[PDB]
Amino acid sequence: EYIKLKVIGQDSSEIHFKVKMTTHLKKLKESYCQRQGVPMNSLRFLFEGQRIADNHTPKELGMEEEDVIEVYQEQTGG
Amino acid sequence: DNEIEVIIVWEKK
Repeated sequence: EYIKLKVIGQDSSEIHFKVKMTTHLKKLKESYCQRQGVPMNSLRFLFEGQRIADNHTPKELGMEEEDVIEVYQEQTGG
Repeated sequence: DNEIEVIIVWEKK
């Protein structure tokens, strides 16, 4: 039912997440943004190295338990 | 609970 998603930020800010395999990852993104005070865009989440779709869900990633997700501050060239 | 449900609670070391 619930999977362990380790959302580790880039400033030692770690948070444990419990998400259902039926619910989308869009709500997971909303939970982290409201509990961290950062616009939905500002960041970026990754898995298996590759980026994460906004409509994604373990339904597609087959993410087992204890999995990990990386978040990177969003940026662009100059 | 009914539609969507996500529980988030960490613990510091």
